[PDB]
Amino acid sequence: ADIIIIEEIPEREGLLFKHANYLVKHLIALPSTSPSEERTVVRRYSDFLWLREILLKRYPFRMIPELPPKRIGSQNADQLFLKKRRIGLSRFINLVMKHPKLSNDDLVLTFLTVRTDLTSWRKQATYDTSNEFADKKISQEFMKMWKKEFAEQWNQAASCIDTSMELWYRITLLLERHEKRIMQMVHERNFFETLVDNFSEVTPKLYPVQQNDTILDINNNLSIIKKHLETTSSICKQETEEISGTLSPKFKIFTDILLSLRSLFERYKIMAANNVVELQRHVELNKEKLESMKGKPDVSGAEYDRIKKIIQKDRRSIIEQSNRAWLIRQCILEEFTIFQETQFLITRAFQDWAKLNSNHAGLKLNEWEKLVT
Amino acid sequence: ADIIIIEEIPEREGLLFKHANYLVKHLIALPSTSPSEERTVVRRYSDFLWLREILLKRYPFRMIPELPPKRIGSQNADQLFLKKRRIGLSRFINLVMKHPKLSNDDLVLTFLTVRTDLTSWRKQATYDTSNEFADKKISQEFMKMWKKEFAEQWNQAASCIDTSMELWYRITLLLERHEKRIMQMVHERNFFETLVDNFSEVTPKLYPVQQNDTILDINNNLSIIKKHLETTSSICKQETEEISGTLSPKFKIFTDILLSLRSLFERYKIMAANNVVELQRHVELNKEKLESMKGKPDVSGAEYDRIKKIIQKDRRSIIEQSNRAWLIRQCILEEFTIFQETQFLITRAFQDWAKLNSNHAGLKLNEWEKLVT
Amino acid sequence: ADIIIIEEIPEREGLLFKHANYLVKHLIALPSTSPSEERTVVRRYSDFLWLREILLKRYPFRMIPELPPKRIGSQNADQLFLKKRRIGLSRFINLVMKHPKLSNDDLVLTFLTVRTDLTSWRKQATYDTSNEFADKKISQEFMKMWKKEFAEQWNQAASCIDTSMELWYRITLLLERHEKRIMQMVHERNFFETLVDNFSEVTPKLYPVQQNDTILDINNNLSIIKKHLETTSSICKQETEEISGTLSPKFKIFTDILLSLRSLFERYKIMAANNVVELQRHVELNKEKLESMKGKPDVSGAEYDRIKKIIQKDRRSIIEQSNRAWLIRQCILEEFTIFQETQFLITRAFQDWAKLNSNHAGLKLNEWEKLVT
Amino acid sequence: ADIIIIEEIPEREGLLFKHANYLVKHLIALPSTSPSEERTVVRRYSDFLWLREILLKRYPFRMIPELPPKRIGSQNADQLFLKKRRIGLSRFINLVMKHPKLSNDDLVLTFLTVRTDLTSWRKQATYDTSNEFADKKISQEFMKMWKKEFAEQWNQAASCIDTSMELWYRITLLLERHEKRIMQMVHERNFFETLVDNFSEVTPKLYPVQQNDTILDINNNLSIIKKHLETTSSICKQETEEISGTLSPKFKIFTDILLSLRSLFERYKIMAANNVVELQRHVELNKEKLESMKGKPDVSGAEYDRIKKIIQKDRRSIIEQSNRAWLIRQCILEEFTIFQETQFLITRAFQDWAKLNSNHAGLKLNEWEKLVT
Repeated sequence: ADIIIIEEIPEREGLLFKHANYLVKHLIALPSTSPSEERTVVRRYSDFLWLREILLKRYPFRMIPELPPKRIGSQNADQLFLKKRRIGLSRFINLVMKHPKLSNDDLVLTFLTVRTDLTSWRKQATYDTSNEFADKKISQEFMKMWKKEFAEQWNQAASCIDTSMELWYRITLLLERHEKRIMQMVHERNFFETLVDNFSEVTPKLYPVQQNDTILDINNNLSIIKKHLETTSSICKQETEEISGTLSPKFKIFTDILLSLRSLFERYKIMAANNVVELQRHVELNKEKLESMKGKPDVSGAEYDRIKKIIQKDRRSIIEQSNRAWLIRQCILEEFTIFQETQFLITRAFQDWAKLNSNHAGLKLNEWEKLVT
Repeated sequence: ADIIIIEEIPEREGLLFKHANYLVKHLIALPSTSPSEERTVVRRYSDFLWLREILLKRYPFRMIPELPPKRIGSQNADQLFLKKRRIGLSRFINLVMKHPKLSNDDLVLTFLTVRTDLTSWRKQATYDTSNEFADKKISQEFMKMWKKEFAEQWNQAASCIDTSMELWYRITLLLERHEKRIMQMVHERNFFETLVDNFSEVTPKLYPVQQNDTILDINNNLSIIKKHLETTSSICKQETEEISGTLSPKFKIFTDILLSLRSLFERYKIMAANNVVELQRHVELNKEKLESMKGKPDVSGAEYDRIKKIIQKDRRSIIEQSNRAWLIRQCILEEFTIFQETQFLITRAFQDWAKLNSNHAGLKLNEWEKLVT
Repeated sequence: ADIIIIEEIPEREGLLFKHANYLVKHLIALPSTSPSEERTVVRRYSDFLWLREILLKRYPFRMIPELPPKRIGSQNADQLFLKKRRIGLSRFINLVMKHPKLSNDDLVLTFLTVRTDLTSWRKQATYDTSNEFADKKISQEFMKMWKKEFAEQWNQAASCIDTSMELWYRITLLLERHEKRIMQMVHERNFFETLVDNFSEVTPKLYPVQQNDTILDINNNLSIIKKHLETTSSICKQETEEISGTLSPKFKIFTDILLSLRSLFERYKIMAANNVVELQRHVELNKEKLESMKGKPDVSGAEYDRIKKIIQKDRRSIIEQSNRAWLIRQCILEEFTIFQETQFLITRAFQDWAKLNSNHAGLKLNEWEKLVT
Repeated sequence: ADIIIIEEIPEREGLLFKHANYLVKHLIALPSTSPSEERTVVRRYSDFLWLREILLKRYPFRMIPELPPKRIGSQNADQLFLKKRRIGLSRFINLVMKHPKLSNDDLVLTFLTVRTDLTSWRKQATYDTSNEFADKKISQEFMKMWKKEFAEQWNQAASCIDTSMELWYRITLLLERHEKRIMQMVHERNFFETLVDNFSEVTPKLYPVQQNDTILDINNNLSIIKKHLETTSSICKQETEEISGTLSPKFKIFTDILLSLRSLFERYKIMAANNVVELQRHVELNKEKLESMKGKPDVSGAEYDRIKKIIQKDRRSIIEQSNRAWLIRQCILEEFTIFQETQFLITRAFQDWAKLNSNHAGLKLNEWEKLVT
């Protein structure tokens, strides 16, 4: 559902700043709600915050996109830190969409197909039906690879992701810098046009006309050149806006899925820390229960009942933690899936990069050789 | 005589700074001294100062190139303000050479063909033989155009030259700026290569290999891209050094002949100010001598002899100033000649500009399309 | 235990980069290990990583300082991104120390008092004794304020902390910028000294001495001024290094405790999400068990035993989750404590700021008025 | 006659640019025209160009101020390159005024006391009465010092002036840079005020009020600090505008008299080049006339009359050139006078510099120590 979020509209512009109302333009192919012709919904940045928090509460250990930068920032006045917000926002929701469990979620579509305001929804909020997977499900192969190799597998990814996140950030930064470079270049290029026009006009005043005529030939060649520079600068700017504005998402989506897996491994490490403590209790109880086999020799109902309660609560504990451990690792793999899709995504990124650079260079070469005449 | 001045050598480098000894490499076609195979002479920046001052003293109202910036500047320590000095110096002397009267001058060739030091020359300095043209020469048409149109003609050039000097300076400045731009670009391009190499290396650590192999395909594509960027940056730098270093003189020579005509019109205005005062005396004496025709009625030998001395000295004065006025205007025209050569020089400048930009763009397009594969 | 970590030493410097060995200089007042005279221990950045991870595993919902930026960064070659690492590292450990539970922890002191390498420690790692607080402890007032006002209380802090984190970051950024400003200023100030010396030396060459002597008075006044500028620039640089280098931590510590509470509320929200799901199960089971009171009318041992297992496991569940909920909120308050210490810390920050600015301005005023003479 | 030229007015502002009409505000103490109460005259930049050219034509080898930068520049659109023009213009005319011969000139006062337009003046232009000093005047000591020491004296100044011109230019540049520095500083200072206000407002939201009250004390201290920064930034800006705007001329006047003596030595070298050629003819005729003393032995009226004409015209030539040589050197000295006034001018410059820096530092110290409370 490649949906677009453009024409963000707060209450009308002034000194102040308000939290814009974003038109969620449901360009729809997913049949959760049957694919509409189009059905816009007005929703806010606060609405998308509610959205993400609810996603986080319902679906743990699943891919989750970033947020747009904060609205309670120091000074978020001008339109830049709102345009970035809308482009990011589009990327964020649409990323939610390509992801499987979210595209199938109930919460998302209700967030999509709704015409009233947030409060009426709050009446039927009722996310109590939408919470943690407490159900035991039988893995076909209860031992596929979840610790034989996958443990070290994503243990290595845990660090490689921060490394590669810095890397890819620097890379798309470099592309943005190339773009601002070329925009400065077209600036001074039009300045150059101004100069060559003034120079054409001050060639006769400096080079006699009524005596020599070739000057007219040459300061008409310079008119050829001012027109060349006009066209060259225009197509520079065209490359800037079209090419780079539509190239940047092709890069940024990788960054966002990367830091989404960052968030994921953070949540995972700090919650599977519970299984860490539980395995430490595993060894602790192994030890205390092997020392327990003194036969319980003294006739003591107190010791009997106390350590019976101990072992029984610990037994239901170990079974529930094993249930939870497998139920976690499975979702880890479910996320590894679309991460291996991001794999091919980097391919798409670099190939589009080279292609559009080639288009730009081709037009520029054609312009140059055209000028040489 | 396209002579080159490279390998400027002061006493050896240290904290201090000395006035380098410039190897004047007489790549010679002018037969003043018969065209040598090559004959280097060691000469200093001070030597070229002596040169220019002597030229100025001997030949007034003739094209004269600039000097290199000052050696008694505030801080002229590092090699930049000496390399600019040597390139400028080459331009300055070689410009002296293409100019007719200088190429025919005696002073210049002696400055060229000499093997001793400056002092022995100072012994035979003897520039008393080389001074102002005091001789009357008969203009064929004593009225060609020297005031009917040429007066206003170069009166207009007097201002157009400062205008066009600023213009052309800005233009060649813009080219230098384009060059420094592209050098910064190749800087960050090699940084980009570093990044993509690190990214290739952290793709497997983040994208499983023993499971998925396509990652090897893609991070070998990125090796293709790092090699592309290596070649692209190398040829960027090649364009920088070769193209722009050998393009800049093609521009700067126009600037130097322009400010040479600037110097010329300065000297001319401030010395023909003498003819200005002389024409004011012309009208003053016209008036006083028409009032003089009272017949000199009183019998007075004092008044007779005094106003006779007046009229006779004023008569030799008016004839000598007319001699000088025509003898000046003629040299004005002699300079207008090579200025009308600079006319075609701007043509050469812009055409070479476009051509070498086209070469660069062509190589870059070939690199891009080669990469797309 | 205001301990210092200076003279970070990797294997010797070269092209490469290694993970320095940090001398933990136990300037000790805490008697966990009795206050030593001093006892340095060599430990690495990797060692401090092991440290922090272990802290995180053992003590949840407690103040925890940041890490230094990553060692697997893109290009961390030069010494800047290692000096920042050592200053940060000192701040990080020493912050661990002022915090109560950490200062009392067993893990930390062993990390401190140890002379062998990390591996021998790994033999006696034995952090199984050091894990999650599973014990029930009786809050004196089991209802102090943990939801009547404290819920909204830190709910508001949840957002105010990101706001104030941006703010305080900008503020200490501004101070660093002021410092770099003044360093650039002392740069051009010494350039100014160079200029005025050259100007003194070229005053006589331009202002006749053998005629006029007052020039000696004035170019000795300028010697007074060059000496003034020498002293002024020196004390500028002194203010830079001393004042700002020792002022910056006074600011940064607030930023680090702020983002420590950031990390805390992150962990807390995403783990108390478990209590969120548990309270949703609370309402769900309230509902299903009120619907359950059909008397269990049909004679069915299956339904009887199944819903008996349901209610019993849910009952032990609700008691364990209430135990955990209170056991969490208590640690929340324990952290609120030192946060209310950071309160006065901002006071210390601003007062030291103003004071050292005043010292600098005072010295500068004294220098100026001293110069006026 | 410290006259001021403010409220430059072209035809009203638009896209275009016109040559403003400058109100010459005759704050008059010189009685050439008796000191008026005040008498404004409207005059243009073109009018001042006519002025300077006329001065140059009438008075050679006398101090002459610069022009304002060119009006036919490439792009002189915005008001900066007109405000600099008006400040420069004021400096230029007022410098003309402090100079003796100009203050006594007839041309200047007519340029001052005039109410019609430039054309009516052009009717009575009549500068034929105002031209070169052709009169012989008897130097009391015909040998004061004009070559015994003054020759080398200003020969040395010829180069020292370009050196010191670069120096003093760099110096006043450095002051302008200090000013722009402090303006950027007050910019970020007011940004800092914005930050500390937002920080005060987000201290309670982050630091509990209903529990802890000291936060009110501290975020009222920060109100003290925001007011401090308000006042500090305001007085920073006051120092900027008042101090530096009124300090800069105190520096620039030295630069302008310096490059005025630059122009002077240029004119002098290139016109006394005539006396150079005349002294070369002096030695040439000494030689040819000593060789002439063959007695004129052959009976030849042709040779007799020809070399008699030679010697007689050369004799009147040598007497007229000696007249001119002394008449030049005298004006050289007349200019050396006010140059030795510029001597004390540099004193005034540096002393005012130090004083106003001291005022600024004093106010800033008072503000700081006031804040410490």
